[PDB]
Amino acid sequence: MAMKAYSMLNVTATLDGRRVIGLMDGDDAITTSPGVDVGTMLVGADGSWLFSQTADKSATVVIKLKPNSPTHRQLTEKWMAQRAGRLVGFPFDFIDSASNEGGTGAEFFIQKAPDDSKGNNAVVREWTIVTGEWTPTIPTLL
Amino acid sequence: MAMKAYSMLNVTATLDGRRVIGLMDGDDAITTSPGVDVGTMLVGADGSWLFSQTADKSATVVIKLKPNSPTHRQLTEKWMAQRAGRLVGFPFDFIDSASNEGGTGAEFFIQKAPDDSKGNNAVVREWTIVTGEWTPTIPTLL
Amino acid sequence: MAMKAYSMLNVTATLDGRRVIGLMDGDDAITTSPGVDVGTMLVGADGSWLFSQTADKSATVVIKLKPNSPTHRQLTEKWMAQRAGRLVGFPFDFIDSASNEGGTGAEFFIQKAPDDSKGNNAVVREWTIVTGEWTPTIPTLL
Amino acid sequence: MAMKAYSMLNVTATLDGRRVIGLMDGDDAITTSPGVDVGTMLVGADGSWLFSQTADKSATVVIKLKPNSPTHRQLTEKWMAQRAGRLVGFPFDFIDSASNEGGTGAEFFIQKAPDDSKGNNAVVREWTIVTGEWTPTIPTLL
Amino acid sequence: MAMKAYSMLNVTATLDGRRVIGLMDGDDAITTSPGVDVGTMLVGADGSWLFSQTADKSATVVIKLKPNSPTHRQLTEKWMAQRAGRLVGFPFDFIDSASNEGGTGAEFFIQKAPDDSKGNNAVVREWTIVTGEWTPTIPTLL
Amino acid sequence: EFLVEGSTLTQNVFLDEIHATDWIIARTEEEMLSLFLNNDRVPFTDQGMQQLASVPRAIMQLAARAGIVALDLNPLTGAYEPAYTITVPSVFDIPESQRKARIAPAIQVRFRYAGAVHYSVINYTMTF
Amino acid sequence: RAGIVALDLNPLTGAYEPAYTITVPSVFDIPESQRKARIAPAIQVRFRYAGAVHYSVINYTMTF
Amino acid sequence: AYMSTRVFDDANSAYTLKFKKAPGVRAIDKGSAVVTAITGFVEQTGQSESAGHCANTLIDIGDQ
Amino acid sequence: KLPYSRVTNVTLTRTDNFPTRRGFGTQLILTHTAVSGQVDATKRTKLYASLAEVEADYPANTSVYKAALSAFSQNPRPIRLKVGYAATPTGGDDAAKKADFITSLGAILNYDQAFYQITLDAALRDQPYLDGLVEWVEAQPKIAMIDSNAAGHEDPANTTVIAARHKGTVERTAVFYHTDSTEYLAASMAAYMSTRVFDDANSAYTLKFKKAPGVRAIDKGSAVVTAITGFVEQTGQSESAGHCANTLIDIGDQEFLVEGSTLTQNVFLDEIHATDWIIARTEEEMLSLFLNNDRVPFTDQGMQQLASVPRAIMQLAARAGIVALDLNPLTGAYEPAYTITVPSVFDIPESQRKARIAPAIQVRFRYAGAVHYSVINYTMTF
Amino acid sequence: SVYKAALSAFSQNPRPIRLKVGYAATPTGGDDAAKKADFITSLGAILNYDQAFYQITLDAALRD
Repeated sequence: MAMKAYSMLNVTATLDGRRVIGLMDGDDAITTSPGVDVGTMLVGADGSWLFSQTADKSATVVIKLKPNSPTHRQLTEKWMAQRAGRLVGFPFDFIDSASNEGGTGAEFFIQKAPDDSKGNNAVVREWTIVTGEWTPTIPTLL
Repeated sequence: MAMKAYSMLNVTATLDGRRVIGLMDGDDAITTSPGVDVGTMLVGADGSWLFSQTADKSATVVIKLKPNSPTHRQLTEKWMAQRAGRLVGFPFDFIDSASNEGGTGAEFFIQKAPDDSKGNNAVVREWTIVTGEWTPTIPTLL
Repeated sequence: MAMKAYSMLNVTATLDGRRVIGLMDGDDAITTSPGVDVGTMLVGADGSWLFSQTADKSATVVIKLKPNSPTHRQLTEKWMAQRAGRLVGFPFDFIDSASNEGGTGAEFFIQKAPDDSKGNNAVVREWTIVTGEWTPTIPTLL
Repeated sequence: MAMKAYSMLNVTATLDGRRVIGLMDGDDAITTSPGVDVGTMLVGADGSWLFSQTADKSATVVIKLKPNSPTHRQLTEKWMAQRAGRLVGFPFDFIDSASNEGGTGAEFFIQKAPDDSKGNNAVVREWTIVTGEWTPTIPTLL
Repeated sequence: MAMKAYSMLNVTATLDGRRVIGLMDGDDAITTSPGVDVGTMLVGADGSWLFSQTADKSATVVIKLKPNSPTHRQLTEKWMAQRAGRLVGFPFDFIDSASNEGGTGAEFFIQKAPDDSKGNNAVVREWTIVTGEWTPTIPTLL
Repeated sequence: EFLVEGSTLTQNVFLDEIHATDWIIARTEEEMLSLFLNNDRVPFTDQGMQQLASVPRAIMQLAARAGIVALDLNPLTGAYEPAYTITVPSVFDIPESQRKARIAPAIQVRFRYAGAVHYSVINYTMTF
Repeated sequence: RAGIVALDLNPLTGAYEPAYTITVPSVFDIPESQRKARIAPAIQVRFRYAGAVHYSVINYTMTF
Repeated sequence: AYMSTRVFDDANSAYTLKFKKAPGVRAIDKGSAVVTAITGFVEQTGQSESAGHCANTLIDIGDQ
Repeated sequence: KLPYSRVTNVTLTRTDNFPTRRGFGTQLILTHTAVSGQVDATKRTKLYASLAEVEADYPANTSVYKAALSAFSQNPRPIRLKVGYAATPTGGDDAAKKADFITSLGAILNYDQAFYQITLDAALRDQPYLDGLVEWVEAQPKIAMIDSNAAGHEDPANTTVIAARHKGTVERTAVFYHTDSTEYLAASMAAYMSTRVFDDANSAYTLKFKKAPGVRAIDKGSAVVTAITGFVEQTGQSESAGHCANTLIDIGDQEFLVEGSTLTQNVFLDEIHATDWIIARTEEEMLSLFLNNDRVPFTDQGMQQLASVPRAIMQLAARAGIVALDLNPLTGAYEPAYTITVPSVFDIPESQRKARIAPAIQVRFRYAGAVHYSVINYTMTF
Repeated sequence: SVYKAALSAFSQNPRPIRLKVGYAATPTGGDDAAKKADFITSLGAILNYDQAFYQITLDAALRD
């Protein structure tokens, strides 16, 4: 079980049961960022210090898809479902098999929508999703 | 019915009956962007969370045209019609035949106007239109 | 109707009615090149692919003439006509009688001009013309 | 079944059913090159290393043909078919009978077009085709 | 044990157990190059100097093979193994028996792939491999 | 409410495995038919033999994309093993007596079925 | 060149064998009595028909 | 109409089959195991002269 | 309408097919069972093409099918297996005497001499008359091997056993000992032995010492694999301290053949196979030389013409890797690997010149070794 | 037979097209229903008219 080379052929992402397939080119196709800073250091006028830790365990994820990808169809159906009035979680979770690095969430929600650009060639479609809780998994294989 | 390669020869746009023909060069000639964000996550000081969903289903579209295009004539007539005092909808709708991706609106309005630059070569003319409702069509052929 | 040997005595070129006669020596005296690439393949980070096809059907042609050729006189008159302010098409079309290979265009325009070098011997004069549409003819005799 | 001497009389190429016959002189008449590099090694400031493997399994092929070859007619018909709006695959596959070296693809597309040079003698016509997947065959006879 | 004349009949290369046999003609058939420069000298605006030494001990190797060589079969199997998803080291090591000059590595990876050119005669097939560590052996017999 | 047992026919022969192979067969037949009708003639040599082999070598490629063929990995070890191989007989030795029938020898193809999932097992060991 | 004659290979073995041979009789011995007719002796030519394909067979053995 | 319009002096212009060719304008006949009595063609092994009359019918298999 | 089968024929079956992989020699399986429809004393040897064509012999008989199944099971497959009829009599009227068995063998060559390997199985195991075969396979250009199923090989002191009574005296046979119910000669002989092509570069399988069979299991023991295979742990291979045979042991999970199929103390099977190939190639090339040219005159001119055949076979063999590389091992100095000497016909009298039988050409070899054992020292200084 | 099954057939959320209706066992199994020899012959006479269907579903009759 040697720590093999990194490859996109071992990263798996699941969005409400079905997989994510059509991804745009680039070094950043699925990016997750935390909500706020972990903490804040406050230093007074005398030199003492006090650290404050937040309770906000939330994250956002950005997915970049080609204009022709079944995940794009699934997401554009979910967006219309939200616009109609129905509101549900559709859990999303992704992981790398080489080092067990990644995370999972229980209830996400569509936060942004892509811009439909036609132009002369294909263009990215970026979706931004937001969770209320986000649990990373500890990479046990280093 | 295989998912053929993308091409600008299969994208169709209609602006108040007549087609759009003269488009400038570039990877972005017709771009539609939504009004506001789909939602907003609010996380309190304790760690709980609440998501809020907007009712604003509106969009804007940007069209880039050559200085010599019949659509430019049509738009510059519509602009003068609005300036005179008449106010109407002129529905606009566009779609891609390869994947049924695109959208439609029922009543648009001219929001911006281009800058008449002469210079030594041809320059773009950008028009920005705004709708009160915008219904995307679900890409059924992936 | 056997596919005879190639010869420059069966290639015919017409530039705005009159023929082209004075051509410089070499394996390339009339060369036509397309505007841009036919298409572009885009492969994402996952392995899927999407091909994009352009709508740019345009071409350029390069003609090499001796310093003493009536076509040189015709072209240097057309150049001055353009410089004066008049702008017209002057269709150009050329073909090979042995295999019906070649093409035609409806409206060309002078794009480049030669350099008048005198020196000790004769030198080439190269003209570059550009069309907005270029229709090749299918070689039916193989 | 001794590994016989190499010869162009045992290499077979098929382009959408029909064979390829008219090929120009030279040590390189049919050349296939992969899309991107297989991988990338990244070495940090400390001396550790990490290898990254791509999922882009795509290739391009370049074919050089005489001005009088039925394959040239077939390709110049396919190019016009693409320009008209029709988009299809036309699989291409080639192999060497002496060592079973070569490859195949399922759906290609015309990417480049030749330059029609007449001149005093015959000149090459180069076509460049691109696939989204390319499967080489393992040379089993060494 | 006199320092005999150089000869390719005393150079031995091993790629994952089996030997390398089919090599193309030329003064450079197996070439290894280091990753980056050993160091960097920085001279300031006053005349002082500071040397910086890197921790990147990595190398790449280029092997040129005939179109009919068992090593070509082995490498084209390893490439497909990597494409499938399996990722392993396959150590490579080579040495000259006349002066004990050469080197070894523990875990390599296929980085480039050759271009399948058929043409009229035989053409080279170049493979590029990359390691994360590369230990040269000190030539003890001068 | 949903269908169950996956429409078996024998102990472990599922319906989709039959459907996919029937599709492969009925596709290769159509493509072979569309090959005698486009070209005039197919000569009786290796040159024409590989031309006929070109059809299965494309149908298998188009099928492995769909998900019917295994992904080039031996399940026993997870080591490398080709998913599909196409073998073409050599016409170089076939005598003239059987060459006059105008019926080609047989091409052989090897598969590797791609499995599925019908049942799952979880253990859930709790330590407290 | 057209494709009517076989390509100089014996189908039985795939070994070398000429596709077509032309044999010309020798006039050196023909007597004057038959030389006065002004009708030449006969030239002989050998062919080798080039086959075609009307039927195909595939086997498709699946291992799973 | 197709037999005449072939030029044998060109390369690769040998239409040895004449076995897969479309007519100008005409329709198909019908039958599956009756196209063996006519055309005297065995399904797989070959063409038997005893088990049918050797003729032509212009059948269709697809819409072709 | 009409089915697509009118122009094509596509099947879909479930079997296992293996590549052709032509080879050097074909083996023979001789026993007492006869089918009487093809093998009844009129065709004592019969050919085949694959396991499918095996119909006459029962698909569950112990001799033919239970060995041919293993024979046709190598990852590259051999072709044209040969089936025998030799010992159709049950050894003899008096089994104590092998005189009937030798006569039975003498009557099977005349029908056909094309096989190279002899494998008897499911019968004739350790039978006393079987020793005649050991007497008969010598002075003969073939290889015969016997896979005993059980015996006292585990005791290196007995002498009544096959490999004990004959031990280092016979140079053309080997014993593939195992336990019962495993047909083993077919697994490697003519399944891996046959499917080797010696005319290619570097295709010299001198070892045969590390090779996997088609489908079969391992035996057991650690210090008992010394009595069998007669192999010393480190120093070498001692003929006195064991019987030279083969067992297909495993060391990892990897099961493979062991001892390299020896026949005497240090006479390995591949050394016999390569020389037999050289001989059978020179004979064919000599035959193809009287048939092309009309006549070969009886002078030096014709003598060198006959010498041209070995002078090419040796050149083609040194490429494969059977002949040493022109270096004397004693010193590493120069010494020719192979030399061809041709007698001079200038002096041979007319009396012996009228026989039309040429004098003898002589050729010198130098065997190319291999490796079966390695030694490392690993001195650590700290 | 037809409508009470075709209604279900055309009721899938994506719909199939060009359903095919048969006539095969128009005889009530056979003159002697104990023997299936009439049924096999009935089947053998329906391919020749048309071989385009892939699936066979008998219903409302011929049950067990």
